[PDB]
Amino acid sequence: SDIQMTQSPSSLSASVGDRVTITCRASQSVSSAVAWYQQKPGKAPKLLIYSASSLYSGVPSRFSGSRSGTDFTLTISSLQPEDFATYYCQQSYSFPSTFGQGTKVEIKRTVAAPSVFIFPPSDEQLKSGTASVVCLLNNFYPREAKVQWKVDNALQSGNSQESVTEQDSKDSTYSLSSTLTLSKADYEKHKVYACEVTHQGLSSPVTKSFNRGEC
Amino acid sequence: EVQLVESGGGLVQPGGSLRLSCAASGFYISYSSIHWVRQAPGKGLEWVASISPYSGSTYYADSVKGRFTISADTSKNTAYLQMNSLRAEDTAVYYCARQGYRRRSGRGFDYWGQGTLVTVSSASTKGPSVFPLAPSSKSTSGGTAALGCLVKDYFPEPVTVSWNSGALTSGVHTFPAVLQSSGLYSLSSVVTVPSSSLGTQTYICNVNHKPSNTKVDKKVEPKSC
RNA sequence: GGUUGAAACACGACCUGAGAAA
Repeated sequence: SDIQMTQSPSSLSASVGDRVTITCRASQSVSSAVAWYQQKPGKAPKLLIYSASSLYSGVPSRFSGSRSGTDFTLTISSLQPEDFATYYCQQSYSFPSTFGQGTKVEIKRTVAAPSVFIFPPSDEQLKSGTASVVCLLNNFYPREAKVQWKVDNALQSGNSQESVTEQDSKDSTYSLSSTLTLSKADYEKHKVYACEVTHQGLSSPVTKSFNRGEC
Repeated sequence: EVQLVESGGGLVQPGGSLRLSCAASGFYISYSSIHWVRQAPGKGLEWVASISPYSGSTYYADSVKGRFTISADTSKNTAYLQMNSLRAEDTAVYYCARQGYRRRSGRGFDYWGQGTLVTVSSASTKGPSVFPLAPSSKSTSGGTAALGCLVKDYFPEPVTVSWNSGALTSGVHTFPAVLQSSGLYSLSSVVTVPSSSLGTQTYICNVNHKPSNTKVDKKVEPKSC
């Protein structure tokens, strides 16, 4: 039975200057052979704390680790705009080494309403036999949002895919794209193509729509 | 400067073999423990294997024991990860990490490489079809317009999208790839620009899918209506 | 076992200990 590292919470949204605490509980004794890492999206992890409580060279002193038996905590005293990433704990007391599931720290900002855009499929794509209708939600917060596709007032389900960006580095907002995919035979049997968007930053759902060939 | 450079990744069939390399510079691997740590797309780090500096002792995660073999060539200052009997579960970005010096960093991994992407699938490579997301507004609407490109039906990851040959970087949003039901990836890359820029500014999306050796530049223009 | 030697095991040294402890 190898060692487990239960990291909690899996994610948290905090503001600049906040005091955040990430905890890791080892399923058995790992002494103090626990390390903490910081990983930016698309980049390699960076060593922050080694030996449970020792600060790695070059890491600012706002990061700190502590041990309480089998409980290990990573603490950022005052959150900085560059401290927002995913943090991992790792035990190296015995092989196999194991990492915690990670904790993504995102910046909490004020609520922002999404700017909604609808795009009809280009003339080139129906020549290929497939139609993709894209609905864009640009620069909103928080990330949670409801995107519904309605064609001739008929609700769609199971034929659209959603994709959300990471939190933007400038305005700390999210962007969402919903792509309704239909065949040319199914695309031309309908007229109205509407994208309904519901978000807490909006007083009511916003609807961007178009018709086939309506300019 | 102390650095680790992974290589040897790519697309491989399930059950096939792949040998990853980790070229080290600025230090000698013979005095350090070298570890392999992978990260499946959108998940956390998972320790894979390690090799001890002076004894050559090797250790492996339970999910890779017997299939994987880690080794080091001190004369080449390079570590290796021989991967055999590859499964779809092995699809991940593979990092090689130097375990720091004991007195200076305990057992923490003080240096990581950029990582190499390993994709285990029987799916064939396929270049993407790029379709334009034409802006609806006009050059004189007085607002901000939104345009983009639809990078559809490609395999495997990754694909890169730039606008106006990297000259346009403000307001661009390149969404993460989503795996469609057909098994091919698809994503959109959009950008918000002033409506007054239409006509004075041209907008070219540059799509580069290196695994399939496809480079496509699609011109996104206001639709002729 | 601990500490260390660029060093989790193996190896060298040191420490504890009847013994580094199969």
